[PDB]
This record gives sequence, structure tokens and C-alpha cells, in this order.
Amino acid sequence: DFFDAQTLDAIRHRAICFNLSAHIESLGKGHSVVFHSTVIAKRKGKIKLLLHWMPEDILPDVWVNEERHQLKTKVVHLSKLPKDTALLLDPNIYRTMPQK
Amino acid sequence: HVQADHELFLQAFEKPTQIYRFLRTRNLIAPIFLHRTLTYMSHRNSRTNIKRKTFKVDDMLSKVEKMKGAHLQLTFTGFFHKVTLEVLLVKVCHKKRKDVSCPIRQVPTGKKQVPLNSLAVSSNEFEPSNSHMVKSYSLLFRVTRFVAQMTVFDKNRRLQLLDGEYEVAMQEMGPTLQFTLRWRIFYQFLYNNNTRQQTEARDDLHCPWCTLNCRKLYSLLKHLKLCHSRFIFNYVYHPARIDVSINECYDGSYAGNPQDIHRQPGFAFSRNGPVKRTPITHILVCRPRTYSSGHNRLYFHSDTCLPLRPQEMEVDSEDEKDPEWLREKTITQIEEFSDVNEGEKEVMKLWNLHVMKHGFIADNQMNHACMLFVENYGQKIIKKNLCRNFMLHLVSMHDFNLISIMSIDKAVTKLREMQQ
Amino acid sequence: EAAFDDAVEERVINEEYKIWKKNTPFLYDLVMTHALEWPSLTAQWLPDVTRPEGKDFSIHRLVLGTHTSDEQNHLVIASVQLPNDDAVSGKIEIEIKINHEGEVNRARYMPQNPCIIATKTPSSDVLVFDYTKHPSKPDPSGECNPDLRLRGHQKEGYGLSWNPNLSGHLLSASDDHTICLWDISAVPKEGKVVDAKTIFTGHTAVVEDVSWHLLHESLFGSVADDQKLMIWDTRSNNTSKPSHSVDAHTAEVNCLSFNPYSEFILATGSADKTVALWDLRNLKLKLHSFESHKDEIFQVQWSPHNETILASSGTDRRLNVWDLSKIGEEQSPEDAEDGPPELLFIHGGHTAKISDFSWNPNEPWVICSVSEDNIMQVWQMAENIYN
Amino acid sequence: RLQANMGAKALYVANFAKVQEKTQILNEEWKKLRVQPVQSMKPLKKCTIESIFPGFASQHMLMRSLNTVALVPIMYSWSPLQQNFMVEQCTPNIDGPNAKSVQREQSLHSFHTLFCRRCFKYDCFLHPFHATPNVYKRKVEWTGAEESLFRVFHGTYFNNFCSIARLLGTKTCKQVFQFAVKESLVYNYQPCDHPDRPCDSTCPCIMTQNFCEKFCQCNPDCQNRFPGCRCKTQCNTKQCPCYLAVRECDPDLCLTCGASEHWDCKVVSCKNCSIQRGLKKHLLLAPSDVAGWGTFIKESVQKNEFISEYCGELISQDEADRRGKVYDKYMSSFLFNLNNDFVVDATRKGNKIRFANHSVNPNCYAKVVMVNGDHRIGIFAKRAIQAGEELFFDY
Amino acid sequence: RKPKTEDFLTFLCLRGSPALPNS
Amino acid sequence: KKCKYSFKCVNSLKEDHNQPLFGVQFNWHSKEGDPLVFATVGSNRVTLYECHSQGEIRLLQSYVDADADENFYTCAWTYDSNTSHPLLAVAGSRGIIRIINPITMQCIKHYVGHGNAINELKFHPRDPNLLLSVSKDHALRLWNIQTDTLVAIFGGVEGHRDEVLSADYDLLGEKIMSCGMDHSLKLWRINSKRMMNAIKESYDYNPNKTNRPFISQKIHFPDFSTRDIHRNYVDCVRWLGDLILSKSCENAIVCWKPGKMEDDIDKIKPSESNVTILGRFDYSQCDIWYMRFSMDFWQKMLALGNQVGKLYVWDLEVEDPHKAKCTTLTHHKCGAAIRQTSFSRDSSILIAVCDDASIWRWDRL
Ligand SMILES: [Zn+2]
Ligand SMILES: [Zn+2]
Ligand SMILES: [Zn+2]
Ligand SMILES: [Zn+2]
Ligand SMILES: [Zn+2]
Ligand SMILES: [Zn+2]
Ligand SMILES: [Zn+2]
Ligand SMILES: [Zn+2]
Repeated sequence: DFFDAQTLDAIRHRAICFNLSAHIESLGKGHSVVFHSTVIAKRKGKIKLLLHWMPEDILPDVWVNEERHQLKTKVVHLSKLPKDTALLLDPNIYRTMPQK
Repeated sequence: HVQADHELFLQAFEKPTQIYRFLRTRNLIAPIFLHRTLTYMSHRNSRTNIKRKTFKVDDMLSKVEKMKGAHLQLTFTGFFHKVTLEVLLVKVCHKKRKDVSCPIRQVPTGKKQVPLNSLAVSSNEFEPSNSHMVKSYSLLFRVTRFVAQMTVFDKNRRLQLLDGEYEVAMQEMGPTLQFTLRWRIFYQFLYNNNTRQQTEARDDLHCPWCTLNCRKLYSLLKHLKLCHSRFIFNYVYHPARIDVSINECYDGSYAGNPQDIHRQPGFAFSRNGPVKRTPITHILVCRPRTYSSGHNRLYFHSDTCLPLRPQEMEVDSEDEKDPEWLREKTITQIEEFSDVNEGEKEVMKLWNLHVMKHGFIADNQMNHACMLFVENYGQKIIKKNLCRNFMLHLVSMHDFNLISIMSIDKAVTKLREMQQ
Repeated sequence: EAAFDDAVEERVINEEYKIWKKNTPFLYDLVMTHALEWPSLTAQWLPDVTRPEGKDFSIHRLVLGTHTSDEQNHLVIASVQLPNDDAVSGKIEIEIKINHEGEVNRARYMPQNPCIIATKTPSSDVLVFDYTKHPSKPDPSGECNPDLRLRGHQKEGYGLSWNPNLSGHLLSASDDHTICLWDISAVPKEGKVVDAKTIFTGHTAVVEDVSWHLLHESLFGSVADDQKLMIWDTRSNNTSKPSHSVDAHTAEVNCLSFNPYSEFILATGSADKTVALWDLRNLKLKLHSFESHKDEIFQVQWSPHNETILASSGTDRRLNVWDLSKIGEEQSPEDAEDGPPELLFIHGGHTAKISDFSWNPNEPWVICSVSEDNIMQVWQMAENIYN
Repeated sequence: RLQANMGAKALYVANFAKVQEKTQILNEEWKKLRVQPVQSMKPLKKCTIESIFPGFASQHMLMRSLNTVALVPIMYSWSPLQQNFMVEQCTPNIDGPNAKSVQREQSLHSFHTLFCRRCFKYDCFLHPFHATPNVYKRKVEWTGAEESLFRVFHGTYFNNFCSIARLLGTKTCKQVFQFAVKESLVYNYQPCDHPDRPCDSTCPCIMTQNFCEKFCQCNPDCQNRFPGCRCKTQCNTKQCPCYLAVRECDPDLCLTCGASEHWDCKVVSCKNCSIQRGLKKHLLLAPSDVAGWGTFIKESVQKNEFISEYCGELISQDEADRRGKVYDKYMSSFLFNLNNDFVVDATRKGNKIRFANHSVNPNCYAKVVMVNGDHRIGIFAKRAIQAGEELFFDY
Repeated sequence: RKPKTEDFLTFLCLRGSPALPNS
Repeated sequence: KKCKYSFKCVNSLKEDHNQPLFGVQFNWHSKEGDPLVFATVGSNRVTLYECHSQGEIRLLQSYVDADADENFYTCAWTYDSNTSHPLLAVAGSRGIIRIINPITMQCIKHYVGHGNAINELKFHPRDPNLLLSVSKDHALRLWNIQTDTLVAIFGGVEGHRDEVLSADYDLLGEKIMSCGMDHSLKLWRINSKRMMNAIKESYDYNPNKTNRPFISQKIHFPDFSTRDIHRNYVDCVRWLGDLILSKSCENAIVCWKPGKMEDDIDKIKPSESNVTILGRFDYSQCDIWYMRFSMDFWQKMLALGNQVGKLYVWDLEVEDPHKAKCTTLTHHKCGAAIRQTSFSRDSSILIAVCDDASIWRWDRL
């Protein structure tokens, strides 16, 4: 009891959306978010490329030198991410209860 | 195996594993209790309390002491697509308690015409103040006739982008712009005692849906037994065999103050402000069973079956002060009698209401009971002229040897003294 | 939008509470989940103790506040039965209930005289009770009998602290940019109302915690919602300039606590999702920032029986406890996946805002905690964890 | 035979007239109101409605959930009780104007036949018939009502003129004397009638395998009667005389325990007369975690403590058999056999203790007790029970 | 057997929703 | 007389679930000239619907509960006194009585005091706050939703000895009739001082001001009972001024009243037994249980369905009810049983439900 279709359908939809956006079960092996890089900007002396990730802006625009091919798809554990911005994946992960 | 029970089985193993798949990410990113601290799971820990013996807090500061042992000329360039451009400093501050959105401040410096198909000087205008308020400082490039930002200032006051020439993309609401900066187990499911599915564990001991790397089988068995209690697990060495089975006797409830269940909207939560509940005392371990004193479950009224508020439980104890339907039945039963007079029925219902309002089983107490009647309904009988049949009822009970006759004399004299 | 998110979050919190109720008999040596008739924004163990030699369980005493609505507030002095080294029995009993002016926000007992208990109010006039003089039951009329009133603020607050060395010296805070300091030892017994012996006003925001320094009575510390900590020297005759002033945090600071064993080291807990450790010899450098809590912290208390242990709690519904000796130590990867190494335990048995918690000064590694949802838990971690 | 068709038509048109003007004033009342119309949301599940008639398009709309609610088990209607139940010349008023003379036996005919000894009520719900009329037997202007009053008064007093003169008040001693000068010329308890004979084998009490009581009109020097206990303590042990048999304490006979004290208080020494005084625990209703509903206890108790007493309608064996055959469809059998004569049926009426369930590991139990002849139930505790715990006892 | 444990749950978690988890 | 009614099937919708419907009620409380609205209900699927002159039944709202096993039975419409908003009232097999506010599209209120399934809901006509509810648990209930509590219980030891199937107020709101499977048509009263001051104390109730429970005024003694009007189950009963109309599985409507023809309705004793069968209306093929008839606000006519599909209509303005001209309505597609019909405020629109998820419409011409 205390778990009806009203909460279950929303949980299923949000989990399917998170799995489509992250590919946890497919590529992540159940315990890793799989981010994909993008060609955001570049700056030449020594070259340096700034890349923004695929799913959202939770991660920063990371700079790299000439392992650009190795960073095409990066797996990373959930706990390894920053605690201050790991909530945008699904907002019911943690939310303040009284709100005031 | 028809499709009906197959889909029922599928849904019955879909809802708890969906809840556990959500709780996987929840306890990974927001754990409930550290798995290292469990007694049956301590191999995950990789240290002991040796360093606590030799530690000294006052000598800590010297250690961190040995750990402690610009003209921004932003020059633009010709774009690469198929106009004017303006630079701006985007200061993103820290999240305050009152606000939920981060403080953002866009200081535009100035616009300048640039070709397609100028520069801006900043002589140390960070304006961070060193007050632990500037979380980030980005450089936004607005255009028209594609806008985007880039993190300039790092967390530790470090530089992200390099100097010299550079280029960056943009997005309205390939096309880009240029500039120049310069400073083996196996689960055996069972539903209705039917081998609906048989599988084999891919990993050695990595949990299937929780995904924790435990290097022992007994810890995995105790975790599957304690956590994820919707299922029931049994294991026998026979390659390892695991017998999954639904628990159809779950304790699904609110597990708290349940009086908020029967509010006006469905399953309200009175988190804002206080709320009363009944007291309880649950104790589960003293020196490693359970023991729950008090009451922690909702109640319902007897006759109405409406929800019972916790405020009125001891006060207004129902089932006392006997109901009115029994009084109406005693009325209508003797009123249905044919060969009885009016005043006789009147004093009969008065005596019934008297003995029901104050129960009397003791014989000698009946000598007091009549003395209550004139003290309880005497003014009624003078309002109806029932004294003669009242004395008749007195003599009737006297015929059964329940009371003495001088007591009846005292009763009638006391009744007629106040009547005058 | 938000209501459905709160509802499904309450469902998930109930599921996690059931999981905790299932898994709790392998983590703690003692557990006592008690619910009160009304909630409590304050909880503190008292130093008195009774040990019947015939029985196996000892008796301890708790001071508790209340926060009601359309009902009289009863400050509670309660008792509890703790098994010592043996035995599955023990219950909660309410000894004394005293009618209180309005709700309660903070309450602290005098370490010199444990009978004297200072308490705050939702108005300016804070007060001080002595339950030995009061009767063992409340007055049904509701007219409270304050023993020693105290005034000087213009609004409510949360800060309150007794001076451990000097008797009567009592500090209190309020969100009207004032810090009151009283000394009740000087007034006669006939005087039931006392004016502000002094008021300090150096902050420029809502002050939210103060505390006397333990081994030096001539100064104290404070933290406010101006992202500021301020160490105030009592010897100086200037109630504006502090002894030290530091921007110790990025957001509003909520709580502070000094060490019982040491004298220089202290800890703070702030609203930027962090606890911080500081030293009273060089307050410029931030020594360390413990970051596992994910919301506003509201209480931190050093342990009495240990030096290198710290605690914290807030509206995250998970009480954290840390070990300082385990700081900066290398550990396994899977050990790091659950949390940092210094993080010793996460008691997540609650289902609401952890409003207050406290330690016992005569039992090892045991604490009490009170939440806003009428929950009062008590627990002691297992010996196998800390050893 | 059929002399009301035109009358029925008249009544129908009158009905049409009054319901028409009623609807008219209802329309006048409704016209004052001004309520808003419904407004739909801009179009997760779906719901589509087709149209069998061509010319109308298929109308789609996204679904909208509703807030769930806590289900409770099934309960048929009932009402509370505290006592048991059972289901199977005019002589005008003395105070009225049309009163007439009547003898003593005929005047008190309706009173003595309806009055009951074991409960002190008139036409109670457990005593269908009175035993015998021999139980009450012992060793100027004048209206018929005054004649009957003087008759019954002189019958009880046997010509004590000053006492009737005191009681009546209006009539004097000399008038009553002058009038009297010219007047001469495992079975249910059942009280039996054999005043002349002693208690012998023909009496039904020994046939029922039960001891006599005060209510029987037998010899007071008999042996079959059950004297009360003589224990100063609470007498809740096996050594008490009443605790040997199934009977409880007596109000009048058990003077040593102190059962005849005032019933206003509750602190009493005798821990056995709780059924008579009714010192029951404040039970409560809840949903059980085994099968449907259940009863919870508020205050803590101890072993062999008095929880409550079962109550319901007393009926015959075949009566309860047909009642259970009827309730087999509704599958709610709250029956409880009392003895060979009568049994309890509590589906329609009862108390909270009915709602307990059956289990292999009980904690409470039941016991039959003959309180003043009435074979009542007593639900006691077989184990130390904490507050808010479930109660179970085998039927 | 040939169907592994994780393969079943992934198909199971989706419950026919279009997550496209290799089946 | 002729039929005097030009009825023609304008629309016949069919839903996408194939579950038999159980009730339908129009929004009589709405004002004049607005877009008219009604609502049907299935087992776990309630659907609001509009209606236009050209048969364009525009779908407006459709709510569904999470518990699929619930079986809804009836619906009702009400207006609020203070907010002046509409309110749907629904119930089902779970023992719950929900109140939907269709503007906000939420479950604003719900009440639970029954053991088993609800059979019908009604609202007091003059005072719009009261809410009578029939149930299978051998008793009725009365709620007050302005103060969110219960008022009284019209049942007990003297109530029906079987499942209660239907009930209805009179038009003025001073006397209630109730019928069920126990072959009893029992009268009630809401005009005495007890019910009036109980309703007043319910209006004056507040759990925050005082600290007490509500004194529920039970009623274990109806004012009239009878077990001779019918033999089989009594599926529906209604009021017509001071007359009782009723149906049963005997395929006939009966119009009668308590006591003799001259006996007034407001002076009948509890021990009254005599009756007066004033008239009867004949029809066929109504053996199945849970069948209903319907009237308009003016009660100028009457509509009924049967277990085949060929619905029937009767007049009420003319005299001689047993000689009144009936009317039939058929079609070559209503191959299912009809459960309920209803009209709007005026007699212009008629809508009926059936067990094949079909919703038929008829209109004057
Ligand atoms: Zn797991
Ligand atoms: Zn009796
Ligand atoms: Zn005998
Ligand atoms: Zn005898
Ligand atoms: Zn005898
Ligand atoms: Zn005895
Ligand atoms: Zn006795
Ligand atoms: Zn005794």
C-alpha cells in the first residue's frame, strides 16, 4: 500500500527520461552517467579546446589539450559528480520539504 | 502460460524494481546510511582507528601552514557565418537562504561594430570584493543582425581560457565568432510456485539493481534480506541458487502520524506548522526482536466510523452514556401494551429512564434509589399528577420484599413536603 | 507541480524510513524511537543520573521545549531508561510539565546549577525557570509563573548560552541586530525582572548563534547571517568593534560550537551546505570545510567524551557525524563512493526537519534528536564502527 | 370497490398543481444564483471518444489523475450495546377522572406481571416470562380510586390506621377506621416454584446442574443455594468459593470482600465484580493487519486482567443455525456459543470486542460467568498486553 | 540460463516504455 | 391525445474502454444561457461532456483514479454558496465519496464513513450543502461539506434488512424516501426540531476552536414502513409532490402514497400500514438489477430504459396517469441494456447511458 499508479506512472516516466538522457542501464552498467562532449570553442601558442557536455549544464565547460578523441564519451559515477549541481537529473532526488 | 498472468507477474515485478531503481540513484547521490558502518558489511572499509591514537587537534594548523608554504583587452574579430557585438560580465553569486535562484548580474561593457562573412579595455574591473560572494565570472558576447557565455573565472580564482586569438560558437534565442583575449549466483523467481523465469548472475556479487561491490556472499544475502523487503530470498548451494518470492504481507502504511491521511484532500502532509499525535515508544535493540509501547495507528468511531482525531481520545470516551435508541425502544415497547393506562405508562418510562441513567443491581441500594427519584423527577410528576401511580409502583416493589415500608413513608413525606 | 513532487517525495521518504526500520538492528547498540504529543525545537541531556544497583538499566533526564498552535505550551523535563551493558525493555516517562509563555525556540541549563534553565520566547522577554521551586504538575488556568524574567531585546531569536565559569552570566541573541548579556547573580530574590546588563551590536544582519568560550570567561564567539563570524572580547569597553571579525562562510551562518577538550579549535555550520573547522589563533585561514550535507545546517555539537568527533544536522533529514582524525586519509574507491573518509555516520532515521540534537555527558557515543514532526529519537552507534 | 378513481384523479391534479407551484418558486430561487461555467485545460495517458453517427470527429483528450485515498475493510451497519438482548376489565388510571373500584390482585396485575426481579425494570430484553405470582406473597366521601388505595394500603399494613392516615394525608385516621368497620364481610438459570416442598430432584435447578440463588423462592435453609464468598482480599484466585464454580461475586452476600460499597468510585478491593459495576477498559476500533477490522486497547493491563464482556442477541440453537446459514453469503460469522439453551448472535448489535479475529497464537480469552443468573461472557487477558496491541481469542 | 539478471530488469524497468533497451 | 413530442436520435457516442456505465446527471444548478454540461461515469472513468444544437458533444474533462479496481455507480452536481463554483460529487465500490472541483481539476474534498459500495448520491435542493448517500451497508448517511462533517445516520435496527439501492428527497427538502433489496420503502423526515438544530450545530462546528467530537444524531425509527407494495427488489424510487413513484423487477411503475387517499403526508404515524395504489404504468424487459428512471426539474414528463435498448417516455401534465399516452423510442444499434437517463433543466435535451459504453442523445423538434 501507499504506492498507487499516480506516483508510479510519474516515477516510470521520469526514470525512462533519465535513462534516455544518460544511458545508465545500456552503457553506464547501472552505476555511471555517460556524458558526451561537444565542440564549444577553441583557442590557439598552445592550442586548447573548451567543450560543453550533452545532457545539461550541470558540469562546467571543461578545457582540454591536444586527449580530444578520448573525451568523446566519458563515464562517471553519480557520487563523483559535484553535490551542489547533481539534482537537475530528477528534481525529486532531494527537495526541501516545508519550503519555508 | 497465458498472457494474463504473465503480464500480472510482469507488473508485480515492475513496480518494486522501479521503486528500487529510483532508490538506487537516490542512495548513491543521497545515501541514507553508510554501508561501511554495517556490522555484516565492513569489508568495504579500508582503515582502522590507529591514527586516532596519535592525533592532536592543536597541531593541525601548522600542517595547513606548510600547505600555504588584469588589463583585460578583449579584441573582437570577423565572424564566420553565411555584425556588431557587445561584451558583458556575468557575475553568478552563491545561493542565499531566502532565495532559491542564484544571484545573477549582467554588466554590459559596451557595443562595437565588427565585420562578418574593435576592442574593449577592462583595467581590473572584476568587482569580486574578496568577500566570498562571487562564485563565478563569465564573459557573455551579445550580437544581433547568436549569444553565448563562457566561464572565465574558475572556482579557485584560476584562469580557464588561454590568451591570444580564439573563436567560440553561439546559439540564438558553422556559425561562430572570433576574438582575442589578453590578460556465479542465479536468481530463481517463483510466483504461485511456478518457475516463471530462470537466470544467471552476470557479475560475481555486484547487486542486480542496487549495484554495490560487496566481496562476500553472506553480506549480499543479508542485504537482500533486510533491504528490498518486498521480496523474500532463500539460498542453497546448488550451481549459486537464489529463490526470489513476493512478500504478500507487507507493512505498507504511513509509518508516522497517520491522522493526516484522512484530511480533506487525499493524503495531505501537515509539514508547515505543528500537529498533535498520540505518544509511542518503539525499541528494537538494547544489547544485540521489537517492542512497541503506546498507540501509533489511526482509529475510527464506533457508530459513525468517521476518523478519530488524536486530540479527543481519552476525553469523551465513547460506549458510555448508553444510547438513545434503547430509550426509544423502552418507550415504544411499553406504549405498544394495550391494557395499561396513561399515567402508569408515564411512571413506567420515568422509572426506566431513572434506572438506566443510574444502574442499580444491589438490593439495599434500592432503598436509596427511590430517594433519588423524588430528588430527580419529583418536579416532573407534580407537572403530570403521577403521585398515586408512583406510590402504587412503590408498593409493587415492596411486594417483592426489596424495600421496607417506613422508607416508603419517608420517601412520600419528603416528596410531598417539597410539593407544597 | 510542486505539490505532486512533495507527495511523491513523501512516499519515497516513507519507503526509506521502512528500509531504515528494517536495517537498523545491525548499526546501533541502542535505538528508542519515541513520538511526543507536541513537537520539540530543543533537546538536552542533563548531568544528573540514577543507577539502581538491583536493576540493569540506568535513568537519565532530558530538557525539552515545545512548539504548539492554539494550545498551551508545556516545557518538559522528561526521563529515559538506558540499558548500560546488558539486556529489551525501557520506556519514556514525562516527569514535570511547566506552562511556558508562548512557544519555545531555545533552552539551556546552567552547568553550575543544573536546576536553573534559561529559555527563549517568541517575544523579546526571555525567561529563566527553576523547576525545584515549581510544582510537579502544570496549572490548568494557563497563567505561567515565570521565576526570573529577562528583557533587553526587541524581537525573537535562537541564540542562548550560559557561561560555564562565571555564575549568572547568560548570553542571548535576537534578529533585531542585538546580543544581550545578563548576570542574574546580582539581583536580590525579590527582583523577578532584570534589565539588560549589557547589549552588544556590531553585526549588520540577523544574528543566529552565540556561545561563551569555555576555558576563557573574558570573551565569547558569535555568527550571523551577514556571512560573518565575530569573536567578542569582554574586557574591552567598546560594544561595536569585536576582538576578531571574519567572513568565514559564503552564505548565512547558522550555528557554532567550541571544543570541550581543546580551547582554541571551534566548528561552525552554515547555510551554504557546509560545516567548517576554525582555530582561535589564526582565524584568517579556513582549515577545512566538510561538505556532505546538502541543505541549511541548524545545529552542531562537539562530543563530550571525545575530542576529534563532530556532529551536524539540518533540514536534509539526515544527521551527519564526522571524525577529525580520519581527515585527508586515503581509502578504497568503493569506500569513497558512499562518502568522504572523515564522514563517520549518517543517521537518516528521521522523516522531517531535524530540529535539534544533543549529547549525553556521561555515556559513550549516544545522542538524542528531536524533529518537527513529533519525533524524538535516541541512539548509540555500534562498538564495531569506532572501536 | 372502485369508488376512488375520480378521487384519485382529483388528488393527482392537486398534486400536479402543488408540485407546479413548488417548481415555480424553486425556479425563482434558482434565478438569483450566478455561477461560473466549466473551463477545460489546453490539450501520461489519453482518452478518445469516437462517434457512430458520421459527421462528428473523434474527440481526444489527455487524462488527468485523481488523488488516491486510504481504503478500509467492509463493515455492515450495527449499533452499540451494554446489556444482552432477546428476540422471540380495562382498569382505568388512578389519577384520571373515570377511575373505578378494583381489588388488590387485579389492580396490580399489569405491574407484577411486567415487573422483573433480576433487573428492576418493566419488560426488559432478557426475561420473557415471570415465574409465578406467589413470589410476592407474604405471611365521608370515598371514590373507587380511594377504595382501591385503601384496599392495597390495608393489605400491606393489615389495619394500621395511623400509618394510612400519615401516608394519605387528606384522609384521617377516624374516617379510615369508620370505613374499615363497614368493609368486612451448561443450562440457563430459571427460578422455580416449590415453596411447600423442599429442593428435591423434581426441581429444575438440580436438573440444570446449577446452584440456586436468592431469586428462587425456595426454603432459605436449603443447601443447593450458593452462598457468596468470604475472602477479605480481591478473591481473584482459585481458593475463593465463587471462583471454583463459574459464578462471579454477589452484591449482597459477599460482604467480606466489600462489594456492597458505593459504586460512584472505582478504587475497590473486590477484583471480580467488574461485570456488575462495568469497569471495562476503553477499547478502540482500528483496521487489523490480519483480516479486516480489529479492536485495540488503550491502557496497559496484566495477566488475567478484566478487558471487557461480549454482548449480543440471545437466541436458540436452531435460530443461530439459520442465522449462520443466511450470513454464509455475507461470510461474517461473529457468533459465540454460550450454552446448550441459548447462544449469542452479535452481527447486528454488539461492542468493539466483537471485531477481534482468530489466530493460532492468541493473547486474550473468554469465559462464561453466571452473574445473578444471567450467563454473561467475560473477555480477559491471557498475557501481559501493552497499549495499542491487537486482541485475539479463539471462538 | 541465457537470459541474465540485468537484462531482465532493464526490459522490466521500462515495462514496454520506449527506452529502446536492446529488445 | 397525440404524442406531442418530436424526438430523434441526434448523436450516439461510444467510449474506448468497453466497460458498462452506471450513472448520469445533468448540471441543473447552472444558470440560464450558459454552455450546458453533463457527465457520465464507468467503473473507474468519469467523463464530463458538453452539448450543442448540432449534436456536437464537445469533450471538456475526464478524470481517472489510480485504483482501477474501483467501480463507480453515480454522479451528482452542486453549486457552492460562498465561492459560487460548481462541484461534482462521485462515489464507488471502495466506500469513498469524492468531491471534484472542475475549475481547479483536483480532488478538493473526500469523505469516508461507509463499509462497502455506494449506490446513489443526492443533494438537498434548497440548502445546497447537505449530501445524502445510499450504501450497501444497510444504512444511509448525510454529510455537510461546508463544515466538512457528518450530520445524521438514517438507518439502524429499524432500517433495511438488506442492501439499500436508492433514495430521494422531496422537492422542498423536508422528507426523504429510501428503497432497497429488503422489499421496504421507508420514509424519513428532516423538518423536525431535532434534525434542524442538529444541522445548525453542524454548521456551527469547528475542530480548532473547541476540542470535542461531533454528536452524531442517529435515527433508529423511521416514520413509515411497508412490505406489500412490491415482492422483488425495488431498484428506484422518487417523489412527485406528495406521492411516491417506484419501480421493481416486476416490469411496472407504481404511483401511490401512504395511508388512505385523504390522509395527509405530514401526519402519518410510525405504525401506519395501509396504502393506496393510485396508478400503474406498464412496460417490459426490466429483469436486471440496478435500473433507473428520471424526470426533469419541472417534472412535466418521465423517462425510463429497458434491458434491450428501446427506451420509453411518459407524460405527467395530463390527467388519468393509468390512461396516459406513452411513447417508445428505438434504433437498430442499441444492442445493450440501458441503466440511466436524464434531462437538462428544461425538457429540450435527453441523454441516456448503456452497458456497451454507449451514450445516446435525443432532442425535441
Ligand atoms: Zn540491493
Ligand atoms: Zn431484567
Ligand atoms: Zn432449588
Ligand atoms: Zn430452586
Ligand atoms: Zn433452592
Ligand atoms: Zn469472591
Ligand atoms: Zn465477593
Ligand atoms: Zn470477593
